[PDB]
Amino acid sequence: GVQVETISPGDGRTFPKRGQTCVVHYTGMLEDGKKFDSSRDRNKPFKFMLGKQEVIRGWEEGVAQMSVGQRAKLTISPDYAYGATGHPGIIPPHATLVFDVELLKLE
Amino acid sequence: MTTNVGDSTLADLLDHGSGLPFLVQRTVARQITLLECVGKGRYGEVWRGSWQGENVAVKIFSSRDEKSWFRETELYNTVMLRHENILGFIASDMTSRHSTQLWLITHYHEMGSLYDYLQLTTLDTVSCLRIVLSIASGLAHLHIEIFGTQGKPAIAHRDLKSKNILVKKNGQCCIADLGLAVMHSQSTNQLDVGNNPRVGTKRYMAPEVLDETIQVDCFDSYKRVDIWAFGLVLWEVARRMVSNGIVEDYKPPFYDVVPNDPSFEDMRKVVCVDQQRPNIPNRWFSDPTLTSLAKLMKECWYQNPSARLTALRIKKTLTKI
Ligand SMILES: c1ccc2c(-c3coc4cc(-c5ccc(N6CCNCC6)cc5)cnc34)ccnc2c1
Ligand SMILES: [F-]
Repeated sequence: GVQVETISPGDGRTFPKRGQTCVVHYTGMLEDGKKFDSSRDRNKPFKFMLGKQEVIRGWEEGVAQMSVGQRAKLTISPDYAYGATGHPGIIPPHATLVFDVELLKLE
Repeated sequence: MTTNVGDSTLADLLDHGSGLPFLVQRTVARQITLLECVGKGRYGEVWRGSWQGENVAVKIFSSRDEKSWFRETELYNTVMLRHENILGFIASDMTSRHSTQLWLITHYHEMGSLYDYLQLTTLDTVSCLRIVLSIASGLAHLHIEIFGTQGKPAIAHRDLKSKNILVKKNGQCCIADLGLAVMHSQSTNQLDVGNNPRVGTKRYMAPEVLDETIQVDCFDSYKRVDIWAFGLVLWEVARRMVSNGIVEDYKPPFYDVVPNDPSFEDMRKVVCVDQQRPNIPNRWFSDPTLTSLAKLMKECWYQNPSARLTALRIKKTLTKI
């Protein structure tokens, strides 16, 4: 489903709950290494509310397992990501996704 | 107020593909509040929406028109298409609930389409030129190829019409609906036609389309179809410009010879067999603005496609008027 590979640890105590806004820095890459999106490149953190289905299923279940301050590697399967349709012009069909996500804070 | 520190407007999120960042597209899309339905047809629906109090346009495609949503989403996401006279793309999204729904989010233009605008309002020399020159500038921007990283290939609309042209608050127009668009790059001379069973609007079809003589493997042929349709749009706009206290009621092209929702044979008999063109009222030649427009229409309606003017040639003439 979604593989979470820890790069740098968080506080190990504060994990996102339903309704909280997750402030993250991310860099999206295809499984071939091609980068398609990065909040770091624009120096603008990305925010989304857990449980509102505002991001793909692999992002929700992956970020929910991280603690604040943790940097993790999220390998998302197509069925947890954009599936057979993908996103025209960015995500190919059945694309396995690799996300370098750092949970900055919760609001 | 409902404002908290860290709130961002749409203009702040768009500063960065033509629209929002990829992952931001999904978040903004599913935070939009639908307000009023402003369009409905075979393509689907168009809704006036709201994101954080900002008006947006939401086009919800029907299941039969999924290929148009694919082409417009792919085009906007792969080509930097930001221009005053091309509809501003914000985001594209798909949902698997409520079975599937395909969404296209663009700028909202409260004045509506040029089709609706011309039926309620009349024009003067300033407002007519602003409308007409803006359409030419947007069409010329689509047709011309720009090189570099922030560049774009040559694009043909293939369904240009007053209903696919929106009037903005400043009086200028912008071109919308790129679902039937084709692309071309001069470096490799490759033509990208796409995969779409959707057919163009029959009332605006060029003669070479109706008699099946159009060279489908030549990108210049698709640009000249736009010029033909553009000339008909010029005819719609110039009718609504007042000169000497006279103005024409709004009428679609060929209103007097074909019925509503015309067929292929209706157009083929009028455009190809009889070689008919929209009538130019004589009062237009008593006005220098409508004289220049009348000259431009006739130069968009040549039976020979190669004789028609280019979109760039039309803009230069309108700039001098
Ligand atoms: C082709 C054309 C427009 C669009 C749009 C679009 C963007 O902005 C829009 C605004 C309207 C609108 C029309 C009439 C009124 N009304 C009419 C009656 N009088 C009051 C105003 C209001 C809004 C429609 N579509 C769009 C979005 C996606 N694809 C398109 C493909
Ligand atoms: F129409």
